[PDB]
Amino acid sequence: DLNVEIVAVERELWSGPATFVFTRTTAGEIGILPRHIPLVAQLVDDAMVRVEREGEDDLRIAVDGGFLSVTEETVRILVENAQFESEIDADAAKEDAASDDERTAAWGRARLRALGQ
Amino acid sequence: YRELEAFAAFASDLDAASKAQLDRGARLVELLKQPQYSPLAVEEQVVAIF
Amino acid sequence: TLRELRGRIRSAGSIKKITKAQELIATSRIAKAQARVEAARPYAAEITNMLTELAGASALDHPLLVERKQPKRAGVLVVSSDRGLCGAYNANVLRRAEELFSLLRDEGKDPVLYVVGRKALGYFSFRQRTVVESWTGFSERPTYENAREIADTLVNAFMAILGVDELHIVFTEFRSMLSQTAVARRAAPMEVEYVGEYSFEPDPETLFDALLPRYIATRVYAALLEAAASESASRRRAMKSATDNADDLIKALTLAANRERQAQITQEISEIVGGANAL
Amino acid sequence: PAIVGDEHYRVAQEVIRILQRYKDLQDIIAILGIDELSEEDKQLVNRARRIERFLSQNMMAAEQFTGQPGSTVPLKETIEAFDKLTKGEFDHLPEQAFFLIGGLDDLAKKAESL
Repeated sequence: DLNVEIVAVERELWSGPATFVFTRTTAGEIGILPRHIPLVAQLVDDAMVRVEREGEDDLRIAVDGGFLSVTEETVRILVENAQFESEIDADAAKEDAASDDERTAAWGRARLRALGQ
Repeated sequence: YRELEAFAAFASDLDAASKAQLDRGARLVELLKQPQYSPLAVEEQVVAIF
Repeated sequence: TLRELRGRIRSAGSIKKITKAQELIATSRIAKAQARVEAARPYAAEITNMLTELAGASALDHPLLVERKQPKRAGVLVVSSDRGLCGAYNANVLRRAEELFSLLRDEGKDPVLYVVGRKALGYFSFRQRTVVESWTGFSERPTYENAREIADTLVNAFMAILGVDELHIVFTEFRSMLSQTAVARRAAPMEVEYVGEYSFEPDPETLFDALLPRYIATRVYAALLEAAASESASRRRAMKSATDNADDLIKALTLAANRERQAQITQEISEIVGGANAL
Repeated sequence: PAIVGDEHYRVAQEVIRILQRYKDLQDIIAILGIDELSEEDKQLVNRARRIERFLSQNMMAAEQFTGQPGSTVPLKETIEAFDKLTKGEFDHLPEQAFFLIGGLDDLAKKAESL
C-alpha cells in the first residue's frame, strides 16, 4: 500500500496510507498506485487530489499550487495550502471561482473541483 | 567582572573577549574566597594571587 | 518624600506584576513558536530534497543561481519585531543589518531596504533611510501568506523597475533557548553546492524554475518563524530582567520609605519633646 | 554668556540638557533599559552616557590611588570636545574610551587601544 503524506508548508496535513492517488499535474493527469517509479511534478494551479484510502471512502482535497513527489518509500504532496472536501465552503468557492485575481480564482476553482462541482 | 556578569546574565551572546573576562573573573572571585580562621602569610597570598 | 516613595513602590509593584505576566506569556509563546518552527520542517526538508534532485537534473542557469555581471544594488530584508519589550532583539537585528550595509558598501553594492516589523521602520525612518516596501503586524504569528508576499516582492526585485542584483535577509536565528543570534543569509543568488552522489514532468528545467521561487518562499517563511521564536525568547529574557529590576527597585524604595518613616517619627518626637522641655 | 562666551555657554547648556533628559529617563532605564526608548532618546541616552563618562578626568591628585598620571585639558579643548560629543561626532566609540581620559588626543588614543 502507498504511504501517502500531504505536507502543507505550515504543517503536515495528512499521513494516512492509501491504495491509489490521483491528480492533474502541469503536464497531464496522473494516477499513482504502490511501487510507482520515483517522480516529481507540479500540480496545476487549480488542481485537486483524490486519495483512494483503503479503509474508508476516498479523500478529495483542494490543493493550492502544490508539488507531487513519488518515492520508493512514500508519496508526498507538498502544498502551499489545501482543504479536505468536508471543510470546503461551497458558496465561498463558487464566489471565488469568478474572482478576477488569478490566484484567488484558481484556488476557488480547485475548491469546486475537489468538492464535486 | 561584576558589572560584566550582571550584563551577561540576560545578554543573548558573549564575545570571545567578554567570555574570557568572565572566566578569568569567576576564578579570581573563587581565588579570593577564603576559609575562616585560616589567615595566609603574605608570601602565600602573593603566590595565590599570582 | 514618604508619599512619593510609597507611590513609586506602588508603581513598581504593578510593573513587577505586569512584567512577570509578560514573562510567563512569553514562555508560553516560545513553546508555540518553536512548535510551529518544527511543524514546518517536513515541508522544508522535502522541498529541499526534490530541489536537489531537480538541480542534479537541471541545467543550473536559472537567474537565481547566477551572479549578475556587475552588482549595483543589494536588497536587504530586515526582520524585526512589531511590539517592544523584546530586549535587545531589534537592536541586535538592526546592528547586524548596519554591519551588512557597511560590508555591501565595501563591496560597492548599494543596499536597499525591505523591512518586516514596525520597530525597524522607526529605526530606519529616524536615520532617513528609505524602505521600498515594509510589512507589519505578523512578526508574532507569521503565516505562509506573509512569507509568500515577501518572497514574491524580493524575487521580483531581484529579476528586475530598478531592481536589485542581490538580496540578503537579516533575522534573529533561534539557535537555542538561551541564545538567539542575529544572522545575515544571502537568499539569492544561491550557490550551487556540488557534493558526492527519478523522473520529471514537465521537463526538469521548467519544474526547477517553478520550484525555486517556492524554495525562496519557504526559506523566508522559516526565517520569519525563527525570528518570531527568537522574539518571544528575547521577550521572556527582557521581562525576567524587568521583573528582577522591579523587585530590586521595590526593595530599594521600601528600604527608603522605612528610613523616612523612622526619620519622620524621630523628627516628630524631637519637635514634641523640644516643646515639652521648653514648657 | 556675557562672561564665559556664547560658545562655552551653548555647549554647557546642551550638555546639561542631555544629562537632564538622561536623568528623566533613568527611572525607565532602571526597569527596561535603553532598548525600550524612542530613537531620539536612545541616541540622546548613548551620548549622555558618553558625556557623563567624559566629564571624568584622571586627576593629578589621583595618581597615588590609580598610578595613572594626571592630565590637564585647556578650556578651549574642553569646549570643542563637548561640542563634538553633543553633536554626535564621537557616539560610535565605546563608552570606556571616555573614562578617565582627559582630552581629545587621549580620547583618540584610548579609543584605539580599545
